[PDB]
Amino acid sequence: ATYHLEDNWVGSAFLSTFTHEAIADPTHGRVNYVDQATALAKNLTYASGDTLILRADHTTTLSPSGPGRNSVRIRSIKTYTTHVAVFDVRHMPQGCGTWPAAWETDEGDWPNGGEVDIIEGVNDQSPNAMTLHTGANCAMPASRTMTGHATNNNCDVNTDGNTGCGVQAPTANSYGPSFNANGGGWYAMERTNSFIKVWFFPRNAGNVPNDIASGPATINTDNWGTPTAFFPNTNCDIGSHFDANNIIINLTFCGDWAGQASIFNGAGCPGSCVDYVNNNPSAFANAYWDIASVRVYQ
Ligand SMILES: *[C@@H]1O[C@H](CO)[C@@H](O[C@@H]2O[C@H](CO)[C@@H](O[C@@H]3O[C@H](CO[C@H]4O[C@H](CO[C@H]5O[C@H](CO)[C@@H](O)[C@H](O)[C@@H]5O[C@H]5O[C@H](CO)[C@@H](O)[C@H](O)[C@@H]5O)[C@@H](O)[C@H](O[C@H]5O[C@H](CO)[C@@H](O)[C@H](O)[C@@H]5O)[C@@H]4O)[C@@H](O)[C@H](O)[C@@H]3O)[C@H](O)[C@H]2NC(C)=O)[C@H](O)[C@H]1NC(C)=O
Repeated sequence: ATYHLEDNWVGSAFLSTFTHEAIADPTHGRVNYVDQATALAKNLTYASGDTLILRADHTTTLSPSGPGRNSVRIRSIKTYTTHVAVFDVRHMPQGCGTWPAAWETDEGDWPNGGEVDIIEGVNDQSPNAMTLHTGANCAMPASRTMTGHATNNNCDVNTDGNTGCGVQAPTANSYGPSFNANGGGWYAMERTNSFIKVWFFPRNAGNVPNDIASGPATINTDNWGTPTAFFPNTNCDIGSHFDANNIIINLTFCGDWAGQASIFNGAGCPGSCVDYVNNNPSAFANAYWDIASVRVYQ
């Protein structure tokens, strides 16, 4: 479980090693995903020094008949199979209606190339969820060694209500306003032929592996303790359900998950998600990622 540095992305490096996906939102959110040039001009992406900011427009009041709220979805140019990805995240988007994610997939053959969601949630609702979405014949055992709590254990999007097989992180500060109040933290995901693991370490953790915290060129996941989420191959050939995946980091609003009235209102968010997103630009001033680095090891 020893790996060596493959990519080191800090600040302006993201502008040449990722693209912006100016696409209709696959999750049907109240979002307008802008291109890279537009993002940089409007300061929705800011990539300089040791900082990457990816943010929502927090100034425009939207025409209800016009496009959704400007935001960004960035995708690594490179693809990865067996690897470790480490995200040093100072801030993640918050606010009613927000649906941020840091994840990997192969968009071109989804879901057959797999999807792993590393950071994901909606409407400020902690804790973080870590989830696989696959094609047929991929499930997880009811009990396996991890610190998080399994929810759905069938990863097949065709037969699991499109939920994937998920794990909830054990602490509130894994996600949302709680995470942001704490200065964020580190997410690491190891993928091999035999498993996927995710670890979360809060910013203030006394037990964060130096491997993760300082980003040296050599790491050893054997020394990282029990993962937060564990997806073993007991009932899923992991390698046959995943192919070469890009890393994606995005922020959408409302849409198929966050926008459901019961879910949005259940989070303490008033009224209509789309109406809220249209008419409360200032409420998205804290709907930003602040990323110190993303590093991949192979
Ligand atoms: C487009 O959008 C961008 C992004 O939002 C806008 O940029 C912001 O612009 C505003 C206004 O100009 C800036 O506000 C100013 O900030 C000044 C201070 O900046 C310096 O410190 C910042 C905080 O750094 C600490 O915290 C971070 C973690 O969050 C640590 O990494 C860092 O080490 C610092 O830690 C110290 O403090 C903490 C406690 O707070 C301790 O625990 C630690 O031990 C340390 O003691 C920091 O964010 C700034 O970094 C920026 O600049 C440096 C180069 O100078 C660069 O390397 C970084 O990558 C980053 O770009 C900086 O070090 C302050 O003096 C002033 O009053 C005002 O508040 C704001 O900093 C900008 N944010 C950025 C750049 O991320 C931009 O304006 C907009 N463009 C437009 C309008 O055209």
